[PDB]
Amino acid sequence: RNYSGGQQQAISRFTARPGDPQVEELYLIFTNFPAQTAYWEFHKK
Amino acid sequence: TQVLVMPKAVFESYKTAGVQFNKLLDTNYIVSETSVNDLAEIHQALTAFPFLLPEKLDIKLAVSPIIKVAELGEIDGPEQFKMKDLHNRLESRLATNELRDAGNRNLVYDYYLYPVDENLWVAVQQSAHIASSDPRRVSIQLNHTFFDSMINEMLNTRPRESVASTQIFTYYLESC
Repeated sequence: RNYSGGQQQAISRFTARPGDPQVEELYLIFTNFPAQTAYWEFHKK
Repeated sequence: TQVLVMPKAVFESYKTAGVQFNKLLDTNYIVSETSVNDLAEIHQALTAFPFLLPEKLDIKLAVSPIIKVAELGEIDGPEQFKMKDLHNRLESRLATNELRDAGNRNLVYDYYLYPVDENLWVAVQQSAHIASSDPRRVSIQLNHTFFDSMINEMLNTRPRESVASTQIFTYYLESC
């Protein structure tokens, strides 16, 4: 039991911002699956 | 390549009958495998194709079979006079169609692209839609899946940066 002085954990500084469901779907493909990205099937989207 | 617009009825005949699509630009083959009416309808469908193709990328619209027949009828050879007789039949059948479908007037067609080699871009003229007010904009919105099909195929050989500067690429962006 420690009230006066105990552990002080770090507080996260960044808060995630909501994004557009379509930009996130395409972006995750852009970074995770860099194979179909250099084709019209992905570029058209 | 070279775009060859044909009605759905003609395209389905070619696919069902099993006509070599590769040799539809060779006058001597298409006239043997194509009826007089089909040849006239191909001419009419070419003359009703509203879009300007990317000439800067060497993509041309096919010369109609009637013109090719007319030219061969004036060139010495062993089939010249048979080709002249074919020309006369095409003109009478074409005039007969023009007098019947003149009422069509204010409509635009959906097109479907069926690529055949790198020298032939079969463009199937499908169902008509009625469009009187700004039919240019209506045609563009209707043919979304035609524009992206053309883009997908020319990006196989042409540089992406060059295709991006075409009117076909623009039409895609305007549609969506």
